[PDB]
Amino acid sequence: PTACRVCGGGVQEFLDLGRQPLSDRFRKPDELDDEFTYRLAVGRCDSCEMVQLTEEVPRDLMFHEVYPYHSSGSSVMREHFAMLARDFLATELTGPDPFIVEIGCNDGIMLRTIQEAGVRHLGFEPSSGVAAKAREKGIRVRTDFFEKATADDVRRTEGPANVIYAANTLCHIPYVQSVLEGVDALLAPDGVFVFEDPYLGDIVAKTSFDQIYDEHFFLFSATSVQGMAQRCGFELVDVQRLPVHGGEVRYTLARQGSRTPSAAVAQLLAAEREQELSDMATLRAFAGNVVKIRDELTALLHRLRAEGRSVVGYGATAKSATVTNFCGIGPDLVHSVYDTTPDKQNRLTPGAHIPVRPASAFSDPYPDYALLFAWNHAEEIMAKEQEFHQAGGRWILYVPEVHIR
Ligand SMILES: C[S@@+](CC[C@H](N)C(=O)[O-])C[C@H]1O[C@@H](n2cnc3c(N)ncnc32)[C@H](O)[C@@H]1O
Ligand SMILES: Cc1cn([C@H]2C[C@H](O)[C@@H](COP(=O)(O)O)O2)c(=O)[nH]c1=O
Ligand SMILES: [Zn+2]
Repeated sequence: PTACRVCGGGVQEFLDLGRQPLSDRFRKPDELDDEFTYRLAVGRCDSCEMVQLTEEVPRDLMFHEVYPYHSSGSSVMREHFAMLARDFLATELTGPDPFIVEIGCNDGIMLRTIQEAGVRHLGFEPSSGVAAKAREKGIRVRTDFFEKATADDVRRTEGPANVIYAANTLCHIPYVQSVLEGVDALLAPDGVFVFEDPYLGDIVAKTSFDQIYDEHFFLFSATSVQGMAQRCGFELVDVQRLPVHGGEVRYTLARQGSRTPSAAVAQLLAAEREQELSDMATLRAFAGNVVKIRDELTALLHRLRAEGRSVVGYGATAKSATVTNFCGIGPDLVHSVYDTTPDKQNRLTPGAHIPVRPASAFSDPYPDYALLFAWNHAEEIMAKEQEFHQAGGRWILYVPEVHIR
């Protein structure tokens, strides 16, 4: 039985996705077929209701020099984060000498807008290759994990931060207590710690189990985040639901009693409690639907092969590692996955070993079907690939249900 990373309570498992590889390791075709594996399973803490994995992968195995995810590969997410930055610049960073720290700045997608406004900032990005992309934009970055000690070091030399922001990063961090202690050390007394990550409500609603993989340790909800804040000295004071990444919530934490929570916080809490979001029965129902999706997706893929129709995938997401390894999908059923990230191209997907090719290679003559792993980017992708669909090529989706369109 595993101890909750937030409160030490007991965590009860509800979903076992089996042996999985690291999601963001893309091997050259000639490399030895040996990968690190671990058991991917998800549970819910009994005391604070935090939904979390039952095995941690060590951080250095995931985040390192060759971490391959480039945030700026999505035009939607570029606009999303530039607007968030402008919003901070108009609200929380209007002082005489403001400072914003970003945990997980990646290639600089959000901090470039802060740097272009002349505002003092620091990104923490432990994956040095993408850190260097951000530095080439003029962004100040430390190639370090944010945790208590490194936060202590920044408070000592740089002073208090008015905003600490994390997007798609806090959920990646099992040592959230250490992060919160760092935020306590580093945040101004009237500052905010704002983070946005995939939302448990949307994952349950859409059965989007591919949001569960090595790098997604936590599936936050307003209920669990409220408890986490409270148990660590802070207070959930705003929440905002966002469409990006399959559905997220952006949570705003402040020092306790310093600000009054928006009505939105109580409203979302009440909705989660009404829909019994975090009840073990709800979470096990989700687990049953995950199995139903596996069985229908494999049945379809095998039917398509028996009917002589060609199938590829689109988007070498980290998420897809869960789909192809839980479902047992490899190159005999999906022959290639198309992806815009150079560091992923001419490599093989983890565990399943499907070849990855540049997106520019998805062109006439098109395959009959494309399994859309980057389903959270559907609109942006389909807008760039109208020729495929006009030629009669169709998308296979597995969220919220297996269907073709
Ligand atoms: C999925 S990416 C998100 C990047 C970007 N914020 C976005 O939303 O697209 C998660 C990032 O978190 C970084 N990361 C992991 N652990 C971290 C930590 N303790 N502190 C800061 N960044 C961390 C990773 O290296 C990776 O670049
Ligand atoms: C938005 C977009 C993403 N991709 C790829 C880039 C990333 O490897 C993956 C998306 O990953 P993400 O869903 O974690 O952001 O899909 C494309 O190939 N084309 C696109 O238009
Ligand atoms: Zn707990």
